[PDB]
Amino acid sequence: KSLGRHLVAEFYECDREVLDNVQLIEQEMKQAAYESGATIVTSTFHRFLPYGVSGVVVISE
Amino acid sequence: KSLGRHLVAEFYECDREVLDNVQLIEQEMKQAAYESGATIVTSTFHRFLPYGVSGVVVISE
Amino acid sequence: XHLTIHTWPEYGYAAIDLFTCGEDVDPWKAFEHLKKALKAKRVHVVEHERGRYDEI
Amino acid sequence: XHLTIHTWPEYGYAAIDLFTCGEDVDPWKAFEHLKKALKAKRVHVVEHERGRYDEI
Ligand SMILES: C[SH](C)C[C@H]1O[C@@H](n2cnc3c(N)ncnc32)[C@H](O)[C@@H]1O
Ligand SMILES: C[SH](C)C[C@H]1O[C@@H](n2cnc3c(N)ncnc32)[C@H](O)[C@@H]1O
Repeated sequence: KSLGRHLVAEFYECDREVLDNVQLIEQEMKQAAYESGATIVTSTFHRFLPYGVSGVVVISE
Repeated sequence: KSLGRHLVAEFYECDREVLDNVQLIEQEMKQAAYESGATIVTSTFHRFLPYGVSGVVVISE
Repeated sequence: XHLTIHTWPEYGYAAIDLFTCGEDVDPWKAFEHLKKALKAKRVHVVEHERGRYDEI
Repeated sequence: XHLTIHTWPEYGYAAIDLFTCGEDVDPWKAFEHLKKALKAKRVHVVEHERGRYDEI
């Protein structure tokens, strides 16, 4: 019915140590992309200061 | 209110040449980031074949 | 965070996401610029509040 | 398309987006893997249809 499906999720009370780990988040995000059956094109992860992580995984059909 | 504001948008009947121009799209996305007042952290744009453009501008502050 | 775009030149359609943080950053300015740049004639926009203060 | 994540460790919060294209890709499988990794104990998810055929 649509070209794509999009989930907008709010995660609360997460493991604060995991949230501030740029390495772990990158691993889990990529593994998450594998689980979905998508093809990873590229990915970029940034570690904010003093805390915070941002990560994007560009995928394709 | 909230930590962030997120616009989920559907653009219809666009100029099809522009949508398939990866260089132009990157230029316009970076400008939009600039116009919103956001700082550009990283940028990555992919040109799909036979047609299509995917792009991401990680921002902050 | 992030500003993203995924286009489908075949259908003249673009999936745009404008996710900004803080009060001094306005995603609607980015929307205004992209609408003009892409020449979109019709749009549908849903605004979400990410990380609502009373939820966290 | 994209899978994105933005964390606020100071609040134990994370804004996640799972935008996939095609029948071969299930965004909920990604959601499940992340829910476990981040050890989230409370979640809210809204599913959007991007590029509805009856619109494009
Ligand atoms: C990952 S992000 C979207 C949010 C996390 O990054 C930290 N941070 C660091 N510098 C900035 C900034 N200039 N703008 C927004 N957030 C900032 C936040 O505190 C949060 O942990
Ligand atoms: C940018 S995308 C999400 C959509 C555009 O890319 C073209 N395309 C080409 N190959 C692929 C693929 N393997 N997965 C997803 N899209 C593909 C689409 O036709 C659309 O223009």
